[PDB]
Amino acid sequence: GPIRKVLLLKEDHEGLGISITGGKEHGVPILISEIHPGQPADRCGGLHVGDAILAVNGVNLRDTKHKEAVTILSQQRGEIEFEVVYV
Amino acid sequence: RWPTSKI
Repeated sequence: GPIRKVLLLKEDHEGLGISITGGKEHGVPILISEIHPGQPADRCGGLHVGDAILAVNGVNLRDTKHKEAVTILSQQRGEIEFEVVYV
Repeated sequence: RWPTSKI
């Protein structure tokens, strides 16, 4: 599908509200495997299971290993911009 | 086969 830019708002007491799988060491993108109900990704409205996370706040995640992506994603705070695509 | 992390 089309590449999309999606905005997510989150306080500091919460996580993103997603589960991710995949990563460069597995030969696949960072993929959203769960959107947890009522948490920030769900509330944002624009992120869905099956989306590949291409970048977050301008940080490319297309060639990142799983745990690299966890560190990068969990560091983001407040108003967080995602670039995603559903294939 | 792939890992999953809740974040």
